[PDB]
Amino acid sequence: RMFKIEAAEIVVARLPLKTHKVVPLLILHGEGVQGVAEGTMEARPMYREETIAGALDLLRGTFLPAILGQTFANPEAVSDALGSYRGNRMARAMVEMAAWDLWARTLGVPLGTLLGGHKEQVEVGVSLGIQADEQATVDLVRRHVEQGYRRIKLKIKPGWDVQPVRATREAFPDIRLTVDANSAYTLADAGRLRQLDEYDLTCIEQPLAWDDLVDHAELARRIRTPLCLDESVASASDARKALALGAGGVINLKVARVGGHAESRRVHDVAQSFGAPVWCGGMLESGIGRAHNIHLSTLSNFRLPGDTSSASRYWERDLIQEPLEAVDGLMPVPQGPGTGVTLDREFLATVTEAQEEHRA
Amino acid sequence: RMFKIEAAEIVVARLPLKTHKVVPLLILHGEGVQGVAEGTMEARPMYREETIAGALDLLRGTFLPAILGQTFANPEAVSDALGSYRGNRMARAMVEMAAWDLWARTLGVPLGTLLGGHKEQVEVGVSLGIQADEQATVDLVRRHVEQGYRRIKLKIKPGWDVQPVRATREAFPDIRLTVDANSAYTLADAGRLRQLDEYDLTCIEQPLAWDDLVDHAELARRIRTPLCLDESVASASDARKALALGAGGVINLKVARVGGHAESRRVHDVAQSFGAPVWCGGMLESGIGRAHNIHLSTLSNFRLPGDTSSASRYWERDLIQEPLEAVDGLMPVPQGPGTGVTLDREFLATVTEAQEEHRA
Amino acid sequence: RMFKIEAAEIVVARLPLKTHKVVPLLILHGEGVQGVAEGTMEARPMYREETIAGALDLLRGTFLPAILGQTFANPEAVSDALGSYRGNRMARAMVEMAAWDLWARTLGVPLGTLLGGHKEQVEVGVSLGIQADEQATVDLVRRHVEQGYRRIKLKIKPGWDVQPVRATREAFPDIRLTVDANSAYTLADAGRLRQLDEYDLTCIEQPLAWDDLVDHAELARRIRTPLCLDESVASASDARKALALGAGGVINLKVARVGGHAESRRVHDVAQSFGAPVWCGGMLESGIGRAHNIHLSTLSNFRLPGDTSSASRYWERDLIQEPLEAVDGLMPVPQGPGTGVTLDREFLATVTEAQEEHRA
Amino acid sequence: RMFKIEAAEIVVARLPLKTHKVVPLLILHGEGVQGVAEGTMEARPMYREETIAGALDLLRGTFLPAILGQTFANPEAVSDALGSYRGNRMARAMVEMAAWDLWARTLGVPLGTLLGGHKEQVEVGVSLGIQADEQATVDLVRRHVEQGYRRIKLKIKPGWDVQPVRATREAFPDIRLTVDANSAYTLADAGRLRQLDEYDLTCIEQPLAWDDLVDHAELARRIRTPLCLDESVASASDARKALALGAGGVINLKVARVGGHAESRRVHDVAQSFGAPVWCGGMLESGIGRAHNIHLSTLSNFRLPGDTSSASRYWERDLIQEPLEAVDGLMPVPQGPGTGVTLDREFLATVTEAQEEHRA
Repeated sequence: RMFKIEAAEIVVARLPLKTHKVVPLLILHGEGVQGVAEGTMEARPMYREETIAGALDLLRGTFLPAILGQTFANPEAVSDALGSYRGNRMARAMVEMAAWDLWARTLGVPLGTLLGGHKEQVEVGVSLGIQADEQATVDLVRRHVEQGYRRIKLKIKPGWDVQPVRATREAFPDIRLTVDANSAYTLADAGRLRQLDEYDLTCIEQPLAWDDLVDHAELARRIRTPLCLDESVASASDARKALALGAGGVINLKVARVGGHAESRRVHDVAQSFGAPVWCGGMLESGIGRAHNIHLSTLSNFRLPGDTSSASRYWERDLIQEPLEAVDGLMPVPQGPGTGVTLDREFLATVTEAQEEHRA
Repeated sequence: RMFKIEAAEIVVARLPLKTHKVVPLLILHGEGVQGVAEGTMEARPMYREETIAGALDLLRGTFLPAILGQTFANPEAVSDALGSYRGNRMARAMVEMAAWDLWARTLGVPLGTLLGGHKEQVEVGVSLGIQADEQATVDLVRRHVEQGYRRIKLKIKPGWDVQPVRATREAFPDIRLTVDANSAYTLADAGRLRQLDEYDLTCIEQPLAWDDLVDHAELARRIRTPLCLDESVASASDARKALALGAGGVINLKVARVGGHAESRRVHDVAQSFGAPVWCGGMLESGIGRAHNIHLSTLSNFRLPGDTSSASRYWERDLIQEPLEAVDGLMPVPQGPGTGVTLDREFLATVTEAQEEHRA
Repeated sequence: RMFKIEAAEIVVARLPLKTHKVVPLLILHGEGVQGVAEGTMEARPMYREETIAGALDLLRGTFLPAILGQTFANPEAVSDALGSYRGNRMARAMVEMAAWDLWARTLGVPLGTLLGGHKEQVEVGVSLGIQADEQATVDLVRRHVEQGYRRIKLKIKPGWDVQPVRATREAFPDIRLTVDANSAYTLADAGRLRQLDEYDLTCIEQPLAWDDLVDHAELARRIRTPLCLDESVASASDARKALALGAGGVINLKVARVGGHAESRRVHDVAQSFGAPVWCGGMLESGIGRAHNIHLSTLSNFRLPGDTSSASRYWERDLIQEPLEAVDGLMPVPQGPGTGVTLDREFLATVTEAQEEHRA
Repeated sequence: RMFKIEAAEIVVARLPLKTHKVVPLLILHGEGVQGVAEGTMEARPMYREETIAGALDLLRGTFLPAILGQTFANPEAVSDALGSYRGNRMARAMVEMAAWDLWARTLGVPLGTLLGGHKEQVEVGVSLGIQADEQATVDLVRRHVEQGYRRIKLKIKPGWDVQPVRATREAFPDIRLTVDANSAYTLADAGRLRQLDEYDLTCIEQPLAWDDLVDHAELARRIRTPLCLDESVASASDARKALALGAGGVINLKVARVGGHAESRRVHDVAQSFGAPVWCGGMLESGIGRAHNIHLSTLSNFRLPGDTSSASRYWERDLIQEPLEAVDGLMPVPQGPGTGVTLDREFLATVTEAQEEHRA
């Protein structure tokens, strides 16, 4: 049957790193269960355009009143009931993704299952920041290869790319290796990035502007290493436009950046229809976000290891009662309905900057 | 939660037209409920390449053995379990679509709801065959426009095309009007087809070879009326390819032709990502197939009316208890879990020409 | 010479329409003069992605702190000083545009003059909403053509487009006529839009998604009426990309949408280098925003009339002392340094809903 | 306020090299200040098409009478008051650039500032003529690298290209290195220039015809080293056409060749909008020209070192009172209003071939 949304809480928590990450949570209540979801927007607009002040005002002033008290058939009907407003996909994702968790919980079904996935474990990789030299780079890869991560991703920048990559591929001729070019290059760097070709990178991630496809397409003609799009694919139509333009052959898919699970599955499916793989990206999420990610990642076109590594890697103590730990580069799907994870309300209370309840 | 398929029945009915149409039914038994689906392949290969003989043989000799006694999380796992066989998409669709029905009934949710649709009714048009003349054409169109159908599809051929279109368009300058060109043309006829342009057809459906994309793309550059693809799109990647090529601006989506609901969802999603609409096509289904179609038609990119009109247009007595009648061009979604319709067992027995049961 | 920004005021006004429109003002204090600019972001994201909540938070928590107490050679140095934040171009524009005003008043030169414009007056048209019928449409158009406005923009939708255009064009066969298609169409409607071609519209404005370039380019190849881009061009490189793609032949340039005057100059220059004209769009500004717009409109590639008509069309009482009235489709450039207009402080106080002051 | 142009002097000086360079100067007088500028045309048409006899006749017979006695808002209004005449951009630049110097001086503002730049130092590189062999080439680079020039440019010709480049890159694996192909090659040399690719040149400058883009585009497809355009970009629309054609990815921007500062900023901005850098080129200018160049070069898309090296390198004694000397490859922006440099009228008098004064 249909679900009624009775109440909503916005909880903003400041979780200690391992200084702090501000974790914005939306909890939707109805049918005697509750769905939970995590904002990935930051206080300032650094990774992308949205902000917490902006997203929270939109939630409490526009999205929650649109849905509070209304009865819905599915999560897609919740999205559609917002619908008119422009951009702000992370903010909408908070509502859409909590609706998915709720929906699934009223049915007793794991989230991944409802989205059509059927993996029990998902493969995971690790992202390495810039290290001080070649051997420091190689020694850190060596460790991660040893813990059995299944893809290695290196941050690179102009002046520091060919070197860490050469040194890494020399030591590790067979590993799945990618780089994060982090929007730091221009077309003038084409001959420099082309030097990466001989090292057989799975891909180079978002080398040019965060909101561009056209130039990425031109770059992709000038070097043989595939391009991966991150910030510049924020919808299924973006993915369609990207792949048809040759802007890339790989997508770093982040569920919240694109609007939530429905639209993510759409991006996933559009990519598969070009035979391009996706992987599930990370945003330093708390157990709430991490768990949504793992559930999404059970879909079949997630054919490259995702950035959902062990929570112990980020937090001394997580917001959820369950530990999300990868072993040998496989992260198990948390058993249970919906996300299969559960807030630790008392621990949460110790780290809550602010909370509010909304009703109809 | 998870479901175990215990038994399967193949039941072939011969249903008299208002001489006859063969209806191959698959019934899957699991978890105290059942799933039912209808084959759309014919005795002979006239609409496409599959046949009843071959499809049934493939069900009993390969697909059923692969699933009987097995346990599954979702219809996706079912399809996954069928192996890497080539083609035979309508055969696969019988199992896939029955599994969706079964799955959804284990959960007590309507099928459409689980596919992401939230429409409570869907818009329908009708397809008229060739009339003896312009006036007979207009007459027949008139009866239907007076029934409130929201699209009229006229069959055409050389050199019976501009006439029935011009006659019709003159009498009804506002109605949504398509033609079905029945793969009866070539690139040589482009000039003739271009003459349709001034009559504001929504599209010309599949005028060239049934399995072609490339010539269609060439034809689309020569005339202004959008083309609509049918036989040519049997999967989400065919859809991708069609639309990237410019082979069509519209797809006629037939759930069983593409392998079933999940793949249909994807086709529909790939279209929408190109800004191409779909509609739900028909294959003279009994109420089983028809209920399946109606559910699928609730997804939001079915923005053009479906070939999904009234049961009583085709059959004095349908195989289900529920009436599926459209009023004023609107088909209501049949209520209840899964497909919302129920076999009339007694009546079905009177028209059964074969049946078998398979177990683990 | 160089200028030091000492203080900043954010003053939010609620100005009654001739119910209301919120006007966020930024006032920068330096070197004995002040600079004033008006935000064009709304309470909610309806025209675009930014919101008042998010923009103000970004001003007080990031942009103002970055500038207060600092010394600058030009508005360019100011923008440069704001960091690499993503998006939020209207927020940036408040600071950028206030800095231009401040800068120009330290020099005693009119703003337009410093941007390279030398026109003493600019041409303006108006935008009409949807009328109940053809005759009401013509009527409303008639009142404006009799005011001497040099372009008439009609809002359109399916299926209210060809009628008001044909009605209007029949009554006024000579007037410059555009439509605003309000992102309410898809590639499917191309045939419908093509029917506008024979009515010699100067352009069709943004008929597809608000953030799209690629589909627009495809649509432009299907119809002869130029397309004009609005929401889709938020910077000089977007403009480059739009025009290289063939996404439009005309850009509707909104100074704040692109991040301010310098970037507007550049957008205008990039257009002109492709032989594409621009015009100055509007966002229901008070006299502050409107004066900013008029100044910018003096540059030589604003070759099509701007959405910049009379203050008294919108407000019984504007926030500035000076009248900004157009006669016969000509808006005179308001005299004096910077923007040439002056806040009516007493009146502003009566409509102020918030204010804060920031210092070093 | 506006400026009135009262008088103009044309002074032609023969400055001793270090036999002579003919230096044509225009001095515009008004508002009690004066703006000065330097012709870059030569007695004969060698670098480009204009000549001194031609340009001076145009100045005294057409441009000065157009502007003498007239009052203007800005330099752009001065350009526009010429406007009808075709080509002759260096001649127009003399008027346009002196107007900029004047304008800025009536305001008390450095020229670069008014054009929106805010660098205090600009980076500089050195151009090397053809040397007799590899080591003579390497020994001269070594010197310049040591004086800390930030880019090295080698003249090359057929028969002498791969060799000096190989020998240079061997000795200097990391330096920013370019070549001047000086319009001396043809498409038949494509395989030969392709041999430069492995040496990671920042670019190859104007390899084919001085007035061509189309062939340069074809060449750019055949080799991986980027092309830089010099003579063939004489306007903002040229730059737009060049970059959109793939004729090059870099522009050698010479202020006078393109018409002066406004149009230069336009070329600068068009390039930036393709993410292509420009640099400021040289013409053996006297302190007058050199100073205009340095002021222009403070703009942000001048991201490659310019050819404005130390004046002591060219003249035993310069026309201006101020020394323009680069130290460690940084050239400081001369402080002061306008160009920040000042004629030495008495020294000038010693080297004047001819002078004239014009009034209204």
